[PDB]
Amino acid sequence: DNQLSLLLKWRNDKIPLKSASETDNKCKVVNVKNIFKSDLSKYGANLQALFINALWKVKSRKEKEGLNINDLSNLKIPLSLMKNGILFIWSEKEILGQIVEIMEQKGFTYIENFSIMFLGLNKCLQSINHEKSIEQVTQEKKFVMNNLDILKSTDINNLFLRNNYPYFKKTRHTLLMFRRIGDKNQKLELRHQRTSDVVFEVTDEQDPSKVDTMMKEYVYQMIETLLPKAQFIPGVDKHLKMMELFASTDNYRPGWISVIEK
Amino acid sequence: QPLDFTQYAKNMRKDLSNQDICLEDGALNHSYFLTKKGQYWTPLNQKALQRGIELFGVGNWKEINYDEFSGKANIVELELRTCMILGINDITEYYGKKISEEEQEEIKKSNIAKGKKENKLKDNIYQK
Amino acid sequence: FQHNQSKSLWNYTLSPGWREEEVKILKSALQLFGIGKWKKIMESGCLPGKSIGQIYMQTQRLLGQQSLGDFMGLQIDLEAVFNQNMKKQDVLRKNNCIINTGDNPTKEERKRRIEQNRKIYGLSAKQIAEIKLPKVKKHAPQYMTLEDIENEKFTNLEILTHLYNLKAEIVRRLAEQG
Amino acid sequence: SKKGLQGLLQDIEKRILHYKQLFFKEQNEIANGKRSMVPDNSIPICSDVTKLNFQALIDAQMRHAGKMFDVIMMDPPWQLSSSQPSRGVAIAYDSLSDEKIQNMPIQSLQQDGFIFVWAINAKYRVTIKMIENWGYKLVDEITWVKKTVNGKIAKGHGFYLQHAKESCLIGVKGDVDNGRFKKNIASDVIFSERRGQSQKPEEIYQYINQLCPNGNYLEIFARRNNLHDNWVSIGNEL
DNA sequence: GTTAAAGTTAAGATGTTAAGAAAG
DNA sequence: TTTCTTAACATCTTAACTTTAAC
Ligand SMILES: C[S@@+](CC[C@H](N)C(=O)[O-])C[C@H]1O[C@@H](n2cnc3c(N)ncnc32)[C@H](O)[C@@H]1O
Repeated sequence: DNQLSLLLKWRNDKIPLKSASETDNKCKVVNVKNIFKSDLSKYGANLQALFINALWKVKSRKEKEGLNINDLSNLKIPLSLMKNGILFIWSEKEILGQIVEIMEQKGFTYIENFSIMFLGLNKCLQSINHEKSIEQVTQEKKFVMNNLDILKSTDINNLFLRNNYPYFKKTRHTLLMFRRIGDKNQKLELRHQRTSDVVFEVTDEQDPSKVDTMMKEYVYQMIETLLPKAQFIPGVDKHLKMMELFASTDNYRPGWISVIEK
Repeated sequence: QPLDFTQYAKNMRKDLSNQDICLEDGALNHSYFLTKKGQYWTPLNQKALQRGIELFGVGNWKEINYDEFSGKANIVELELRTCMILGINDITEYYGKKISEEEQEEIKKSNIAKGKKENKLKDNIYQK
Repeated sequence: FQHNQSKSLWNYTLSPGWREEEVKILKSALQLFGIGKWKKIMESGCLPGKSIGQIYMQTQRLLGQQSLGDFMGLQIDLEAVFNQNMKKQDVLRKNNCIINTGDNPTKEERKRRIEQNRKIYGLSAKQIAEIKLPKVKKHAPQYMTLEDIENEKFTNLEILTHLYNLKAEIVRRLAEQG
Repeated sequence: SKKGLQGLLQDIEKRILHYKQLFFKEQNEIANGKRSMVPDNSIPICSDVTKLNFQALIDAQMRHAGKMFDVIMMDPPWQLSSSQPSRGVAIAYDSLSDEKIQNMPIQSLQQDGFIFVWAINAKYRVTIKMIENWGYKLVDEITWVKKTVNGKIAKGHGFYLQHAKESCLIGVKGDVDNGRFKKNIASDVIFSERRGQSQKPEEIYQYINQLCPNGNYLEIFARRNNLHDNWVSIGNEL
């Protein structure tokens, strides 16, 4: 009835990708003290896809030790790093206009946004039957994905995760996109319309902003599908053309320039 | 004290809405909203048609549309509307009366009585 | 259908689908005005009801591909392009239309392929001058089509106006005949 | 074609009589008090916003309600496509330039409340800017996820991702912390059916009812489906 | 005589770009 | 010479409609 077997179908298809390790040349690992005040031109050049995996210290999150939005203006994304490309960033409610304004000041222009709609893990489990460690959350995600047909009889609106917020209860996360042109003579190659701007995902209510594994894979696949020439083909490209800020220390994407805050 | 929403709406529509949207009393005109935009028969239009029924010839809707109206009304609209006034579905028998405006209700009532007696009421229009 | 709502919502095509005669007229018209000149296709008038989107999708179906930009402002033979699009096998299609699964089109490739298609599939001046579009009279309402004038999207008033206009048309035709 | 023409004429006269009886029944129902779908307590304004006297709206709202509107809902007629498109969406209404939408006296029309301005992806940034220079603080965004009648996502089309949702940006202006506005209500997601071109969900209205119960609201660009109770609505086809 | 199961079509609140109308 | 409007450009999905094979 709710068609949850289709909105959640990608969780049965998008396999997480094993890291290519630092020894191989398929990925580059960069370790800096802090990213927003680091000269990133030496960590890459001629970029095409920048993914700032920033967790924001917003007032809605209950002291989760995030990132101040005021420090992003200290970032330096010069024309040398990215000349014509797309920047992907995580945005919250009260700093969305701040992100858009700061990007417009940088030299970027808003193009699109990509929303992750949140279904409560606890509500889904409650409908199935009637602090959590990350492995328990993954196991419950597998359980609710396996027993989804019994969940087909419950309305989506009663399964949405409605989290605390002063004005309207949070039920989604947003990945804004911005584009840098630089020179209109050189055109950036794209596969347009290849995936939807809205996806559905089961999440935990403690901190839905931090997207886990097997969901960061969906964002990754959207990035690589949107930019085909940004992929690193071994043997015929000299430098990596895809770069992530604030990446995980254990999951280094095979084809990306990962920058770790440490 | 909480605001009376019905009275507030009536006052707002009387003060600042169009003549077709609202009414003289201030109630909402459902007639404007049960017809397509632009295809509304205002009471002014009906009064103009009633003036032209006996000011001009019945049937000659070119002259009634150009002179009495502004030249922007459908001929079929005018014929159907005077069918509504006359209470009959065929105004061919009433082609060009041109005598007086004060008995249109009289012939309407006569057609209504004929339909009632002959079982041809049919939503207040006598079938012929 | 609810006729009370505004005209902005529920955009329709009046004429629902493509017929054999309509597609033959489109085949004739694409060879005289050229592929892509939809404004000049509709302005002269040979597609009574078809929108620009319908003609666009029908052209895509005629050539077997949605890369219409290779034939921009250019008159060619539709059958040969359809044959060559059906002949090749290493392509992926949906609704029998060949999709560019490779790189995005470029400006110089556009001009090069336009010139190449003009040289290969282009028609001579004799074939351009030979084709004659059906000249529809400009004093004709939606003649006949009792299933298309009795449309749910139209109100009773609009349907009756169309019926009266058509009835006056047969009256005029009998007056001319008699 | 004579006997067939006579049969066609007879069928045409029969259909004329049938549709004439239908029209007569409809208008006799209208004359004898036929209630329309728009509720009684609605204020529909059929005017062009570039020429509308907004001072009349402000003066009558002060005279009757005693306070400016608590919520303004805007879904502007952005420049996206034409009424006769070649490839995609078929926007059948007059576009407005961003300067004209900017030039509305929204700042002179509200004192403390919420803007609920709908936006498209091409006009998202200019929507944020419009909220900014109207004196408002963009704080919330409600995404209406379009749903098929079966229950899927009504995916449209785009240039980077396939557009399947619409963003209504909500901003605040002044005092909200008083008892009129209720905090921490509803959700920022409206997973609801796509039921017309540029047809906004009904649920957003209830969300407004969950935000400012028993308040005065104004819809700046509204069609005949946007009339609700306690809602002033403006448009050119109202 | 129905029935469920593929083809087919239009409809969807895309950005971009060649081609002139129009101001120099 | 510069810019402003219109038309036309492809790379997608899903429901409604149409057509077709099967019991
Ligand atoms: C996008 S529609 C509103 C649709 C509404 N959200 C719904 O759910 O149906 C905005 C309307 O503004 C109207 N409009 C366009 N130009 C206008 C103008 N210059 N002045 C006033 N109204 C205008 C058009 O009728 C258009 O349909």
